[PDB]
Amino acid sequence: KTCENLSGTFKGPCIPDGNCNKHCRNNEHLLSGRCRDDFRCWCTNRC
Repeated sequence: KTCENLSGTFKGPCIPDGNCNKHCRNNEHLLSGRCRDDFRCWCTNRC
């Protein structure tokens, strides 16, 4: 896969709404696009 980190508690947050995939995928259009803060999702893209 490509550069992926979990957005949330560990290694950088994002958004507390829980809509992870739609976030990284809609605005940034990543590969896994799993963006949250209060919640934890892995966004994947090429760094």
